[PDB]
Amino acid sequence: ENKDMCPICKTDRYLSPDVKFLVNPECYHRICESCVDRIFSLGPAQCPYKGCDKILRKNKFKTQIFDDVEVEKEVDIRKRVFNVFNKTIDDFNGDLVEYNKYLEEVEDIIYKLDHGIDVAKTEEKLRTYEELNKQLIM
Amino acid sequence: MFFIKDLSLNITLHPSFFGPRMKQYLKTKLLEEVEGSCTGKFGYILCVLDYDNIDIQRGRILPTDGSAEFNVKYRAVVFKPFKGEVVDGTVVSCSQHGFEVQVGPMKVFVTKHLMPQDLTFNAGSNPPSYQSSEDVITIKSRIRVKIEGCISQVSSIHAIGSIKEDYLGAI
Amino acid sequence: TINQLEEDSKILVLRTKKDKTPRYVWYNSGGNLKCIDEEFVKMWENVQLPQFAELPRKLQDLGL
Ligand SMILES: [Zn+2]
Ligand SMILES: [Zn+2]
Repeated sequence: ENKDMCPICKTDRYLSPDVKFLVNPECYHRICESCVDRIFSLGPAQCPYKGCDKILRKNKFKTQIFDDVEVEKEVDIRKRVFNVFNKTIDDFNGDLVEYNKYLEEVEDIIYKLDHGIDVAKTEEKLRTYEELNKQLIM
Repeated sequence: MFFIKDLSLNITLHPSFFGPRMKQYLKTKLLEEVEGSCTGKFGYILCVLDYDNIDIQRGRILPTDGSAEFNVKYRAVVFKPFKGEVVDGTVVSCSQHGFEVQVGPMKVFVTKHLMPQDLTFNAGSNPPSYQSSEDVITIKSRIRVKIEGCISQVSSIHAIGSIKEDYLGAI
Repeated sequence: TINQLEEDSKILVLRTKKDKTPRYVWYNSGGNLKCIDEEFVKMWENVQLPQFAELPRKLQDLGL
């Protein structure tokens, strides 16, 4: 929004907004350049975005064209899980039923990750990621 | 960093050293002054490569005193620190403001404020050591320090390091 | 009543608290604005304006 983009620099529109507003993937919070640079420059600490406590790490930023945090998280987790599952048992022979069922399973896993449930099934999905990675290494 | 650079130095000789063997004397002086010393422009001079093909150029006589001045161009191995440079070192002296890491010929200092919160100072031990939540920083312990800033004073170079960031601390 | 008539409902000029205070009877709108911190006023008086046409050029470089 034009009224919130940094708890210290929330209204920089009349100060020539020439600085970007980075967002950390472990906070989903907007921080302007001159602030975040000092943040990760003085040490990996949390940002004071409305009393935020999640630690902001050095670098590992991203540019955002803004498609809501829900859809951005669903497409980041969607792409990551899509790369973990890769194309195992997909176009191996040409079947349409089992392929769509496996895609339904993957999308249900991404759904359980973007919803979180109760922090119990998602851990089993992480073990599934380690198993799939072990299958891709072999 | 350990670099190799061609350096030039002006050597002064007393009129009593004008024998036919004076060239040797030059090289002698060229060693005794250059190897081991330090400069604020090229860093700590370590060694001097190429001892046989040392250019002598031409010696010039300055007015009074009658001493001889020479301009020598040689190749030398020097060590120059840099800001924000990950190096390794071993502690020598310990202080409440921080332990003094020894990186080659340079004694870097690490400020206590530039350390993580879990790393605490312990004076009850002999020698006093910095104990953290997993690692114990002692004298003989090896620590990887990330140098943040360096000072290049004439014939004296000191740097400041830190280990607060990730992938640092004791080795 | 002047002290009770807050924010430009009744203005005056406090000169001396020993000579019945020679008053003043004018009206505007707000006039209070004492919420402006004294530090912000001190930082407002320390700003030296660039005279002549230097100020419009310095403001056109910032984008205002
Ligand atoms: Zn800011
Ligand atoms: Zn945050």
